[PDB]
Amino acid sequence: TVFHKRYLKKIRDLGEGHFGKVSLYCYDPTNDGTGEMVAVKALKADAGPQHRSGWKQEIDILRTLYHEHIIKYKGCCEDAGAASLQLVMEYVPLGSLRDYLPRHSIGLAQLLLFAQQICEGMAYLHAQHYIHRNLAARNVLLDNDRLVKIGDFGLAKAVPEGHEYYRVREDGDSPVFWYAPECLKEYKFYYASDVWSFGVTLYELLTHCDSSQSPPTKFLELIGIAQGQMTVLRLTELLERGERLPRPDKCPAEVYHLMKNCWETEASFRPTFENLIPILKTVHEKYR
Ligand SMILES: O=C(Nc1ccnc(NC(=O)C2CC2)c1)c1c(Cl)cccc1Cl
Repeated sequence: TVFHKRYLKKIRDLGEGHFGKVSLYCYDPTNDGTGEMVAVKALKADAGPQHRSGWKQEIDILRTLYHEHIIKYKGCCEDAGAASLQLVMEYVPLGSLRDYLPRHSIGLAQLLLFAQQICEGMAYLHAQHYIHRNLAARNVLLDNDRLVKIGDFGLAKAVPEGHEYYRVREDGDSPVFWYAPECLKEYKFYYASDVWSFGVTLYELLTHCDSSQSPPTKFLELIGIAQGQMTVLRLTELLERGERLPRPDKCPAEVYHLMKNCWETEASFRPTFENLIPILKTVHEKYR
């Protein structure tokens, strides 16, 4: 599928992804303003060959994914400037849970439904042999009060069939506060590492993405802000000691224990996304 840049009318900027900026455009070939609203992700023109090969990998990944809880790929646009492809995706109207939750008080049952849907989309992703590596409330988009979709595949990687993990690089942009200890210490990302990040995302939802309760805020309160190059080492050490993010206010005790089970230090003790689906369905039913 191909979109022409001459019909793309920029409305506003939506934010910054991993490889570049996301903008909202009206794709209007008739010029009558009745065209579809689309989210367009672009690679910064100044980016090097490392970001360029990774950007092409992200497009390749999103083009192959098709799920009700995964942002819909619409096509690509020939960017004459930057000499690359612009990723055309569906506009998800309510935006990210990070932006939405602080301004709209959502009930516990609805948050658990969002958690269930995240697990459904993540179970499909893992079945396709991919790891997400950036599962956070910031990357979860809300279509309506009852539908959520996973976004930003900028860190997503293919896991070979014979392998259970992918070896990661020492990176400044890594979302360390959403990462399992095996990622921080051994630079290995397992399917089970995405489950750890889900536990963190669930914590975020239960706090209504309150910035004063965010994973960086809480972990840095424990680590301190004057630790030289040792923030990650101190994070690794507290996690190994069994320290964890606290129970969000009004989060049921059993839901917090499910969260802590996503945060097992031993990756094999964590549930898979497939195990989480029937559990979250039952928990959502109890609270609805
Ligand atoms: O792709 C993103 N956001 C989208 C996509 C589609 N539609 C929307 N919709 C809106 O932003 C609505 C609120 C105006 C946002 C996005 C950005 Cl910009 C930064 C980090 C992570 C992610 Cl996933």
